Amino acid sequence: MFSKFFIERPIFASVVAIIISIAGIIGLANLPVEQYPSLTPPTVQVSATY
Amino acid sequence: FAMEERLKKGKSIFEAAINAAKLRFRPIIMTSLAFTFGVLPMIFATGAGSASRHSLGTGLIGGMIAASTLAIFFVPLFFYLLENFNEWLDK
Amino acid sequence: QSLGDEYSIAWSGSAYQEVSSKGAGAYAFVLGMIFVFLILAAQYERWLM
Amino acid sequence: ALFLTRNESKPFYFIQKFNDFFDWSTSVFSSGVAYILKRTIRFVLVFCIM
Amino acid sequence: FALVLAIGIVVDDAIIVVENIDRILHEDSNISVKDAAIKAMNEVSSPVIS
Repeated sequence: MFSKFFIERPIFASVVAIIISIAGIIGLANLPVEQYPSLTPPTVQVSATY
Repeated sequence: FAMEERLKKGKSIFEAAINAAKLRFRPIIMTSLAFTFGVLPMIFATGAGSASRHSLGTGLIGGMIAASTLAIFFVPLFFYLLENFNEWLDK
Repeated sequence: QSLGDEYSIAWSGSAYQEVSSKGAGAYAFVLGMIFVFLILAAQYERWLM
Repeated sequence: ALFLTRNESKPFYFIQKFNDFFDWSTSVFSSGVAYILKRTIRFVLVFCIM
Repeated sequence: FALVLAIGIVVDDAIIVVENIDRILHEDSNISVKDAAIKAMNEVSSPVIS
């Protein structure tokens, strides 16, 4: 019946669609880009000069 | 679909399986061809990181092709075998 | 105009924040307006109400 | 429901050709599934070899 | 890569849905598109969620 309700309401399904699309736009605009997930161990370097 | 066919009508195992398979042929071939051509650029991809894309697309296309070739034919047979075994249990 | 080449300007506080503002606030506000429009359209089952 | 026309008609020749190819494929697939169902031991053994 | 492969998954469900609606309309006479959609959806609901 839940599917049926949306069929009775084209505008409601359309609005859900546009909301999802806009949320996707925001998510992609905010999300950073990586070549690959950085599983490399974090490193901390200590440097001294003599 | 075969289980629904067996529920809706008193089709024996052979007819249920084969009619379900013929009903399903069209959608499955649509999906298979659709993302066949979807991954076709991937296996034929050129440029930056070409080798990675080739490696992924090769396996994608091969697995899908064998699925569409063998599994569609085979699944009705396995449904038939399972229903026959169920009949054996009833006896 | 007044300064020579050696002098280089810099900003601080409110002026710095205004200069470096990315302007995403206006886009967020207009998208909130769009969300309001869509929510109203959904309940009213119309694209003009 | 918003963007479908009931009883689509007047198809183009090329899509009809593909649809006829599709129907021939369906008939061949039905015959294939028929011989797959009739004989089970051989193709089960093929699957194990697989 | 997962998304440019998921394009295959997303089209699949809509394809089966619309194909079943098309079958309901073409096979059965005097069926409005909305009722055909609801019929196909109640028939195919359990499959897709599965």
